[PDB]
Amino acid sequence: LQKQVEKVLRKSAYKIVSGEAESVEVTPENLQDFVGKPVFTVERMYDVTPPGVVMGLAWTAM
Amino acid sequence: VTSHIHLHVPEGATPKDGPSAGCTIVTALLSLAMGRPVRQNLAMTGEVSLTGKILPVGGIKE
Repeated sequence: LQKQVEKVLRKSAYKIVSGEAESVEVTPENLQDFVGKPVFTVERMYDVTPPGVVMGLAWTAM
Repeated sequence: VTSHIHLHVPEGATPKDGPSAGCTIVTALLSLAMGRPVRQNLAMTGEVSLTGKILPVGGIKE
């Protein structure tokens, strides 16, 4: 999240200097052209679990 | 089900991107099961999930 917000702020600064826009009022419609399209679209692997597959919670290193 | 098989996967791929070849392997075996050559001029990459779902992979541009 820090990386993405930094990217958006960097592009806002570039547009303020180069684009000459006085200020950036970021909205989701605008967001698409700053960060691009969303990498994550589906929350889980399986929206519906077929037979023999079950989701389980794991406590990993991170 | 009953045939000892040897497969050669050329090296060069970084291990993190190695599972992206898994999908390929599947069809390869399927072809060798029915002797139908894979359609020419076809590329394919992806990670199999033991049930059929294909996971995203990196290095799509390269």
